[PDB]
Amino acid sequence: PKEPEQLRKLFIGGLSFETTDESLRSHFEQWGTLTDCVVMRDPNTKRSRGFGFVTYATVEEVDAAMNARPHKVDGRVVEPKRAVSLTVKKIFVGGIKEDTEEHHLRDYFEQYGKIEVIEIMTDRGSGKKRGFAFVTFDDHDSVDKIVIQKYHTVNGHNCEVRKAL
Repeated sequence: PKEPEQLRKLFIGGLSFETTDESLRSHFEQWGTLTDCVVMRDPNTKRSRGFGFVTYATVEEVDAAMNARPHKVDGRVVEPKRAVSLTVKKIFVGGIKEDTEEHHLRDYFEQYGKIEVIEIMTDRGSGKKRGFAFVTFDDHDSVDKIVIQKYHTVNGHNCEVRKAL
Protein backbone atom coordinates (compact mmCIF):
# COMPACT_ATOMS: atom_id res chain seq x y z
CA PRO A 1 0.00 0.00 0.00
CA LYS A 2 2.71 2.48 -1.03
CA GLU A 3 1.79 5.91 -2.36
CA PRO A 4 2.32 6.22 -6.13
CA GLU A 5 5.98 6.85 -6.80
CA GLN A 6 5.31 10.03 -8.78
CA LEU A 7 3.95 11.68 -5.61
CA ARG A 8 7.13 10.79 -3.71
CA LYS A 9 9.58 12.39 -6.17
CA LEU A 10 11.30 15.80 -5.92
CA PHE A 11 12.90 17.55 -8.87
CA ILE A 12 15.96 19.42 -7.56
CA GLY A 13 17.01 22.35 -9.74
CA GLY A 14 19.97 24.70 -9.41
CA LEU A 15 22.51 22.07 -8.37
CA SER A 16 26.18 22.81 -8.08
CA PHE A 17 27.89 21.02 -10.96
CA GLU A 18 30.02 19.36 -8.22
CA THR A 19 27.00 17.53 -6.77
CA THR A 20 26.91 13.75 -7.36
CA ASP A 21 24.32 11.02 -6.83
CA GLU A 22 26.20 10.28 -3.61
CA SER A 23 26.34 13.85 -2.26
CA LEU A 24 22.73 14.53 -3.25
CA ARG A 25 21.66 11.40 -1.34
CA SER A 26 23.76 12.22 1.76
CA HIS A 27 22.02 15.58 1.91
CA PHE A 28 18.41 14.55 1.33
CA GLU A 29 18.60 11.34 3.36
CA GLN A 30 18.36 13.57 6.45
CA TRP A 31 14.58 13.82 5.88
CA GLY A 32 13.71 10.28 4.83
CA THR A 33 14.58 7.02 3.18
CA LEU A 34 15.54 7.58 -0.47
CA THR A 35 14.55 4.85 -2.92
CA ASP A 36 16.04 6.84 -5.83
CA CYS A 37 18.55 9.66 -6.18
CA VAL A 38 19.93 10.78 -9.56
CA VAL A 39 21.98 13.74 -10.82
CA MET A 40 21.34 14.41 -14.51
CA ARG A 41 24.50 14.40 -16.62
CA ASP A 42 25.45 14.91 -20.25
CA PRO A 43 25.65 11.45 -21.87
CA ASN A 44 28.96 12.30 -23.65
CA THR A 45 30.91 14.63 -21.33
CA LYS A 46 29.48 13.33 -18.01
CA ARG A 47 29.27 17.00 -16.95
CA SER A 48 26.35 17.70 -14.63
CA ARG A 49 23.22 19.24 -16.16
CA GLY A 50 22.70 21.09 -12.87
CA PHE A 51 19.54 19.31 -11.74
CA GLY A 52 18.39 15.93 -10.57
CA PHE A 53 15.70 14.19 -8.59
CA VAL A 54 15.21 12.17 -5.44
CA THR A 55 12.41 9.76 -4.53
CA TYR A 56 11.38 9.21 -0.92
CA ALA A 57 9.70 6.11 0.50
CA THR A 58 6.67 8.13 1.68
CA VAL A 59 4.87 11.39 0.96
CA GLU A 60 5.40 12.43 4.60
CA GLU A 61 9.11 12.36 3.89
CA VAL A 62 8.63 14.65 0.87
CA ASP A 63 6.75 17.03 3.15
CA ALA A 64 9.59 16.92 5.70
CA ALA A 65 12.16 17.69 3.00
CA MET A 66 10.06 20.55 1.63
CA ASN A 67 9.50 21.93 5.14
CA ALA A 68 13.27 21.96 5.67
CA ARG A 69 13.87 24.43 2.83
CA PRO A 70 16.07 26.34 2.06
CA HIS A 71 18.42 23.47 1.15
CA LYS A 72 22.10 24.28 0.66
CA VAL A 73 23.68 21.33 -1.14
CA ASP A 74 27.44 21.30 -1.72
CA GLY A 75 27.45 25.03 -0.94
CA ARG A 76 24.64 26.08 -3.29
CA VAL A 77 20.98 26.79 -2.47
CA VAL A 78 18.88 24.47 -4.64
CA GLU A 79 15.24 24.58 -5.81
CA PRO A 80 13.24 21.48 -4.92
CA LYS A 81 9.78 21.06 -6.49
CA ARG A 82 7.29 18.19 -6.45
CA ALA A 83 7.03 16.29 -9.73
CA VAL A 84 4.29 17.27 -12.15
CA SER A 85 0.91 15.64 -11.35
CA LEU A 86 3.63 25.55 -13.58
CA THR A 87 4.82 27.14 -10.30
CA VAL A 88 2.31 29.52 -8.67
CA LYS A 89 1.22 30.60 -5.21
CA LYS A 90 -2.51 31.19 -5.77
CA ILE A 91 -5.53 28.88 -6.02
CA PHE A 92 -9.07 29.07 -7.29
CA VAL A 93 -11.53 27.49 -4.84
CA GLY A 94 -14.98 26.87 -6.31
CA GLY A 95 -18.20 25.35 -5.01
CA ILE A 96 -18.20 27.19 -1.67
CA LYS A 97 -21.68 28.69 -2.15
CA GLU A 98 -22.94 31.61 -0.05
CA ASP A 99 -22.46 30.40 3.54
CA THR A 100 -18.67 29.84 3.42
CA GLU A 101 -16.70 32.53 5.26
CA GLU A 102 -13.07 33.58 5.42
CA HIS A 103 -12.46 31.63 8.62
CA HIS A 104 -13.67 28.38 6.97
CA LEU A 105 -11.16 28.72 4.13
CA ARG A 106 -8.45 29.95 6.51
CA ASP A 107 -8.76 27.11 9.04
CA TYR A 108 -8.58 24.50 6.27
CA PHE A 109 -5.95 25.95 3.92
CA GLU A 110 -3.58 27.22 6.62
CA GLN A 111 -2.66 23.56 7.19
CA TYR A 112 -1.18 23.51 3.67
CA GLY A 113 0.97 26.59 4.17
CA LYS A 114 1.16 30.21 5.19
CA ILE A 115 -1.73 32.23 3.76
CA GLU A 116 -1.14 35.75 2.53
CA VAL A 117 -4.50 36.68 0.92
CA ILE A 118 -8.01 35.24 1.01
CA GLU A 119 -10.40 36.80 -1.50
CA ILE A 120 -14.04 35.72 -1.41
CA MET A 121 -15.64 36.76 -4.71
CA THR A 122 -18.81 38.84 -4.77
CA ASP A 123 -21.03 40.06 -7.58
CA ARG A 124 -19.91 43.42 -9.00
CA GLY A 125 -23.48 44.67 -9.21
CA SER A 126 -25.23 43.15 -6.20
CA GLY A 127 -22.51 42.29 -3.69
CA LYS A 128 -23.84 38.74 -3.37
CA LYS A 129 -21.28 35.98 -2.93
CA ARG A 130 -20.54 34.26 -6.23
CA GLY A 131 -19.54 30.94 -4.64
CA PHE A 132 -15.77 30.90 -5.17
CA ALA A 133 -12.61 32.39 -3.72
CA PHE A 134 -8.90 32.85 -4.29
CA VAL A 135 -6.22 31.96 -1.74
CA THR A 136 -2.63 33.17 -2.11
CA PHE A 137 0.12 31.46 -0.13
CA ASP A 138 3.62 32.62 0.64
CA ASP A 139 5.10 29.64 -1.22
CA HIS A 140 4.36 27.35 -4.14
CA ASP A 141 4.64 24.00 -2.32
CA SER A 142 1.35 24.63 -0.56
CA VAL A 143 -0.42 24.91 -3.92
CA ASP A 144 1.40 21.84 -5.25
CA LYS A 145 0.24 19.80 -2.25
CA ILE A 146 -3.32 21.14 -2.62
CA VAL A 147 -3.89 20.41 -6.30
CA ILE A 148 -2.76 16.79 -6.17
CA GLN A 149 -5.45 15.96 -3.61
CA LYS A 150 -8.43 14.21 -5.13
CA TYR A 151 -10.95 15.96 -2.81
CA HIS A 152 -11.32 19.17 -0.82
CA THR A 153 -14.07 19.57 1.79
CA VAL A 154 -14.54 23.05 3.26
CA ASN A 155 -17.55 24.00 5.39
CA GLY A 156 -19.23 20.72 4.43
CA HIS A 157 -18.88 21.57 0.71
CA ASN A 158 -17.06 19.45 -1.85
CA CYS A 159 -14.84 22.06 -3.55
CA GLU A 160 -13.06 22.37 -6.90
CA VAL A 161 -9.55 23.70 -6.47
CA ARG A 162 -7.14 24.65 -9.23
CA LYS A 163 -4.01 26.73 -9.75
CA ALA A 164 -4.77 30.40 -10.51
CA LEU A 165 -2.59 32.43 -12.97
